[PDB]
Amino acid sequence: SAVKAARYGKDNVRVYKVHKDEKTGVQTVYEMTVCVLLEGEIETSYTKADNSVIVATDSIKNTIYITAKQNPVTPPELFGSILGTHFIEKYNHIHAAHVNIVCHRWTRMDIDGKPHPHSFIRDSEEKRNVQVDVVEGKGIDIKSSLSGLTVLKSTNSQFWGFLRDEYTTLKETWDRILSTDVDATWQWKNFSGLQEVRSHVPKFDATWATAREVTLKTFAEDNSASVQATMYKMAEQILARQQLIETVEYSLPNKHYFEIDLSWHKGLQNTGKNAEVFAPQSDPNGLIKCTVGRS
Amino acid sequence: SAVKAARYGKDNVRVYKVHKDEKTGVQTVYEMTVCVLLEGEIETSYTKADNSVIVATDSIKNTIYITAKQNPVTPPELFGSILGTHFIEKYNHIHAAHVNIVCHRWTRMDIDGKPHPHSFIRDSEEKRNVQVDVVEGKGIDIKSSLSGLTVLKSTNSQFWGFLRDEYTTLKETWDRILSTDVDATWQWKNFSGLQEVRSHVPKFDATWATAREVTLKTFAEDNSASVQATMYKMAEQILARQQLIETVEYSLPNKHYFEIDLSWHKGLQNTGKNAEVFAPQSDPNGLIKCTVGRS
Amino acid sequence: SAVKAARYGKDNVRVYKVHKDEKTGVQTVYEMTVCVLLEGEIETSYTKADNSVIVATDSIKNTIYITAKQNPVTPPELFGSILGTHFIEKYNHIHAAHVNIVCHRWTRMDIDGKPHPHSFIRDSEEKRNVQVDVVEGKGIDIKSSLSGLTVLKSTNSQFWGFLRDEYTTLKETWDRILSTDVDATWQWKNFSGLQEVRSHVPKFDATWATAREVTLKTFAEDNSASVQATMYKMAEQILARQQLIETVEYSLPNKHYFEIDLSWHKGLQNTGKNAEVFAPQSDPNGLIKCTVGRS
Amino acid sequence: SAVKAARYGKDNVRVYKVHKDEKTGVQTVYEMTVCVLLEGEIETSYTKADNSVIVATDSIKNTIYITAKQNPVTPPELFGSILGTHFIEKYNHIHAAHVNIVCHRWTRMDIDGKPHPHSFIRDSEEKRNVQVDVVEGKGIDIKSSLSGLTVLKSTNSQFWGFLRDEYTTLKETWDRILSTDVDATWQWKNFSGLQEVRSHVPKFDATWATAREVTLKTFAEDNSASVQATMYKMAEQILARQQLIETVEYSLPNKHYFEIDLSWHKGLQNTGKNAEVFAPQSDPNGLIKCTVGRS
Ligand SMILES: O=c1[nH]c(=O)c2nn[nH]c2[nH]1
Ligand SMILES: O=c1[nH]c(=O)c2nn[nH]c2[nH]1
Ligand SMILES: O=c1[nH]c(=O)c2nn[nH]c2[nH]1
Ligand SMILES: O=c1[nH]c(=O)c2nn[nH]c2[nH]1
Ligand code: NA
Ligand code: NA
Ligand code: NA
Ligand code: NA
Ligand SMILES: [Xe]
Ligand SMILES: [Xe]
Ligand SMILES: [Xe]
Ligand SMILES: [Xe]
Repeated sequence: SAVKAARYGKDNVRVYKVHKDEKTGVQTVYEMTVCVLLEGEIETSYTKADNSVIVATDSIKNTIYITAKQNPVTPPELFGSILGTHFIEKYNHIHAAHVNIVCHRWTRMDIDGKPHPHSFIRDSEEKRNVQVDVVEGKGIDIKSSLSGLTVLKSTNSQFWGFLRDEYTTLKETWDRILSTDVDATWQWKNFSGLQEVRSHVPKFDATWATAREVTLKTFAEDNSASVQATMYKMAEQILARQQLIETVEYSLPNKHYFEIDLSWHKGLQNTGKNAEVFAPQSDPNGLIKCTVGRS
Repeated sequence: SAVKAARYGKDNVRVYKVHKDEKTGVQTVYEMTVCVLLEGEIETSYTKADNSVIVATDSIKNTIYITAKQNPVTPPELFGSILGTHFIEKYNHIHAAHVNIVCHRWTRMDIDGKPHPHSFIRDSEEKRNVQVDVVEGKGIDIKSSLSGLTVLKSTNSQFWGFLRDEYTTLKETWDRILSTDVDATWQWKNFSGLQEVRSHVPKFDATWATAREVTLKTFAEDNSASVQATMYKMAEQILARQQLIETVEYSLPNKHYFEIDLSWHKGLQNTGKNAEVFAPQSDPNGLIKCTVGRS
Repeated sequence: SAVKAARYGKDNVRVYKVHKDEKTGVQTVYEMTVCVLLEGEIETSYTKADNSVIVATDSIKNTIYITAKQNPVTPPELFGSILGTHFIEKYNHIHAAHVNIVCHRWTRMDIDGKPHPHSFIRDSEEKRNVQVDVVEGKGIDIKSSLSGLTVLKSTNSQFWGFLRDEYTTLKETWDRILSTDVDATWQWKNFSGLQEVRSHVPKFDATWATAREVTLKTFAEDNSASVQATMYKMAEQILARQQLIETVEYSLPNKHYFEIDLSWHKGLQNTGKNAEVFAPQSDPNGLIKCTVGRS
Repeated sequence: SAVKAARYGKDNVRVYKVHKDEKTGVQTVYEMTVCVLLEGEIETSYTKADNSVIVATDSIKNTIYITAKQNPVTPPELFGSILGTHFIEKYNHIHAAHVNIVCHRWTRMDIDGKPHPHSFIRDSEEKRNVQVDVVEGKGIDIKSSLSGLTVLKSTNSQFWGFLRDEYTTLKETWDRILSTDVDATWQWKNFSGLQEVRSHVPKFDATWATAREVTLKTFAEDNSASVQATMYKMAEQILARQQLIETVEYSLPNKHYFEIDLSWHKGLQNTGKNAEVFAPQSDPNGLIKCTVGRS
C-alpha cells in the first residue's frame, strides 16, 4: 500500500477581531470560522509514525490567532491568502495550504436613525465564504461565495413544456411560488502570489456586493421559465461585470410549496387562481446546479 | 393507576398564506409553524382503547388549514385565539386548546430603492411567537414572544463586585464583550373570549414592535453592570408602555468571548487594553432569567 | 415594577470523568452535560446593580468540575443531589438549586467477543437525564428520564373508531406502521435530603433499566389500538414495579409513514395489503402526552 | 458565456420498504434517503428556456419509488446501480446519473433474548452510504462508506516528537484520550455495467462489515502514535482483505478532551497521572485525512 493523498489541519477555529478608531470612537467587529489544511512531504507520519514532519494542529490554531493579530482580516480573500502563504513559506516540507473561511454577519445597529458606535446585530444566517488554495510554485487560487441567502417570490414563476412520459404526474403551471437558498461561487483567475492578490484588494468586496445585487434583482424581476433559466441569467451578468472571474457556479434547492385542495370541505376553493393557503414541504427538494464560464 | 393529565394534537404544521391586492398588484406572504394540543374528557382513549373521544390529529391538521383559509392569520395572537376557540366550541368534550405559533420572517425586498410587489427575503432567523391557551369558562391566556435575536456589543459592559470565595477564578472587569440571544415573553391580562381579543387587535403588533425597540435600544445604550441589571431595565420599560401586559420574562444566554494571551509569542500584546483578537466560546454559557411584574 | 421570579447559572457544561481500576486495568468513562441554575435573595443584582449577591456563573462552572472530582458521578440522581445541596448549604442567601444533567452513552466495545478495557462506542443518541430541584427546607425533588429512543414497528398497530365529522379525511386502518421517539419521565417521591437519596442509590439504575425494558417490550408486544392506549400500558407497568415513583409521564411523537399510490403507473399495486414502499413524513407529526399517577 | 457543467435532480427523497416473509411471519425494514442528479444534453434549458430536455425533478422522485417497488433495495450498491442505469438507458439525451444513498439503521429488537418479528430500534446515527456514478459508455463507479461512527479510548494514545518552533505551545504526551467520528470510504474498481455489479453482489455487505470490524479493532488495539499512524493501519488492512477495492479514504476529526488544572483549589490534583475530570471541547478540532491505494 501507498499514500496517494494526505492533508491534515485544524477545523472550526472561531475568531473575533475588533478594530477601534481612537479618533471617532467607532468600533467595527469581524467574526469568522476558519479551517486550515496542509499538504506536503508528510507521508512518513502515516507510514512510519514519524511525527517530526507534523506541524501540530494545535500550532496551526495558534498561527491563525497570531496572523489575525498582525494583519487585516478583511477582505477574507486577502486574509486567507496571507494565512496560506505563511505555511508554505515557513515550512520547507509543506507545499500546499488550503484555507476555508466563513464570515458571520455582525451588522451595525441603527438606534433612533443613527449608526451606533459599538453595537451589532446578526441580521440573518447568510454567510460570505472564501476557499483559498496556496500551492508552492503554482500561485493562489481563490473561490469566493455567498451562501444561506433564502428568498421567495409568490408569483411570476412558471414551469411548463417539460418532458412527459409514463413516469410523469407533475402538472404544467403558469403561476407558482419559487423559493430557494442561494449558494453562489465565483472563481478568480489564478494569482501569482500575495503581491498580485494585494493589487486587487478593492475588487473583492465590490464583486461580492455585485454578485449579491445581481442575484437579488434577477430573481425579483425575471418572469422565470425555470430555475435553470433564471440562474443562468444571474451567472451571465456576474461574468459580464468582473473580468477577473473565470467561472460562476450556482447551486439552488427548489423548496416546494404545495397547493392544498380543500374542496372536500363545504366546496371550499383553494386551488389555481383561488389558491391562498399552501403547505411548505420540508423534503424532498429539487436541486439545480450550473457552472458558467467564458466562451 | 389513573390519568392525572393528558393532552394530544398535531405539531410542526407548516402553513403559508398569500394575500393579493387586486388593485395595487401587491402581494404579502405569511409563513408559520403551528402546534395545537387539546385537553378534555379523553381519558378513556388511554385507559379503555375508546377512540370515539379522539378528534384525529390528522383532522386537527385539516382544521388549521381551513381556519387559515377563512380568517386573517395576522396578528398571530388573533389567529391563535380563533383557532383555539374553534375546538372548545365545536367539540362538547374538549375543554382546553393550547396553540403555539412560530412566525417566520419574509421581508419584502427593496430593488433599486423601491419595495418589490411579490419578492421576499428571510432576513434572520429571529421569530415572533405566540402561545394561546383557550380554556372553557376561563377565557383566553396569551403569551407573546420574540426569540432568536442575536446581538453583540464590543465595549460598555462591565462585571465587577461579585462574590469571591475559594471557588472563584474569574477576574473583575471594567470593559468586556457582551453578546446574547434574546428570548423575551410578555404575558397579556386574561381575555374573556374572542370578542375581547378582537377589541385589542391593534395593540398586538404595536407591543411586539415596542418590545423589540426597547430591547435593542437599552442593550445598545446601557453601560451594563451585568446582564441581570440590563435585562431588568428592558422589562421595566415594556411594562411602563403597555398597561395590558401583566409580566415580562427575559431568558438570556451570556455567550462568552475570551481574551487570548499571545505574550508567549515574541511578547505579542493581546490582553486588557491591547485585546484585539478573541476566541468565541461555543460552550459553556451563562444563562440568566428574570420575570418582572407590577408592584 | 418588581422581580417576581429570577434564576441564573451556567448551562452546557460538558464533563468527562474516567475511573481506573488499578487491579484489573479496566477503565470506565462517564460523559455528561450539566446545567445549574440558582435562586435566592438575588433581586438586588437586577434592581440595584448589586453584584455582591452573585455567585459568578464562572464559579458555578468551577464548582461542577470540583464536585465531579471529589464525588461519584453515577447514578446521576445522586450526583445532581450532591451538586444542588452544595449551593444551598454553602451560600446563605441561595435557597434553591436546579440541576439538569444529560448523560451521553459511551458503551464498552466488544472486540473478538470480549469486553475491551478502555475502548468505547457511542451506540445511539439515546440519553438518560435527571432534573434535581433542591429547595432549602423542602427537600429534594428528582425527575429521571430517558429520551431519544427511536423505535418502529411495521405491523400490529391499528387506528379505527375515532370521531368523524366534516373536518375528517383520515381513513380507518387495521394495519399501519407505528414509529416514535420516546421521552419518558418518572418522578420520585420527595426526599428529605441527601441522606435519604443515598439510602435509595441502588434503585436509580434499576428503575431506569426497568423503565427502558417495559417501554421496549410493551411497544413490541402490544397490538396497539392507538398511541394513547399503548403508552398508558407502559406507564401502568412502571408504577407497579417501583413504589417510590409517584408519576410517569410519556411524550410521544407519532412519526407518519404514508402509503404511495403507484396505480397511475402501469396499474402498479402498492396500497393496503400490497403496500411495500412508503414515504416517511418529516412533518407534521402527531404529539401525544399523558401523565399517569396512583389512584 | 457558456455552460461548462450542469446537473440537476431531486435531493432528500426519503424511502421506506418492508419485506414480509409469508412463511415465517418475519418482516424486515429498510429506510434510506436518496439523491439523484442527472447530466446530459440539457444546456438549452439554461440558455434558451427550452424545458423539453428536462425530465422533471418530480418525475425523478416518482422513478425512485417505482424502482424501489420493483427491485431489491439491498445492498445499496446494487440499488444505486439499477437506479442510475435506468436514467441513462431510458432517456437518449441523459448521459450520466449520480446517485447518493444514505441508509438509516433499523435494528431488529431482542425481546426476552429472542429476535422480534416486526419491531426495530434505531441503534445510533451511524450510516452506511453509497455514491454511484453511472456514465454512458464508461461503466459504473461506486464509492461505499460508513459515517457517524463515534468512538473514544481513554488511554493507549500518545503524541510526541512533533515539530516545535516559535508557534508551538502543545506539550508532548505519552497518555491521552483519543476520540473521533469515523468517516471511511472505499472505492471499487470500475464495473462495466449492471451485469458485472450483479456478479459481485455478495461482496458489498461483506466488505462493509470488514471495513467496520477492521476500524473498530485497530482503534481499540493500536497503541497509537498519532491519528495519522493509526488510520493508515486501518486502510492497509482493508486493502489487503478485498482485492476489488482500489482506494480507501479516511477523514477523522480529533475531538479534544482537555485536562482541567484544579490546583488553585485546595491543591487538588487533576493533571497528568492524577487526571480524572476532563473538559470535552466542542471546537476547534483537528481534521486528519488520508487516501491509501495500491503500490
Ligand atoms: O494525532 C494527532 N495528530 C496531529 O496531527 C496532531 N496535532 N496536534 N495534536 C495531534 N494529534
Ligand atoms: O395513535 C393515534 N392517535 C391519535 O390520536 C391519532 N390521530 N390521528 N392518527 C392517530 N393515531
Ligand atoms: O453579567 C454577568 N452576570 C453574571 O451572573 C455572571 N457570572 N459570571 N459572569 C457574569 N456576567
Ligand atoms: O424550475 C424547475 N426546474 C426543474 O427542473 C423542475 N422539475 N420539476 N419542477 C421543476 N421546476
Ligand atoms: Na514550503
Ligand atoms: Na367544549
Ligand atoms: Na442557603
Ligand atoms: Na442516455
Ligand atoms: Xe476575525
Ligand atoms: Xe400562515
Ligand atoms: Xe461526568
Ligand atoms: Xe428503501
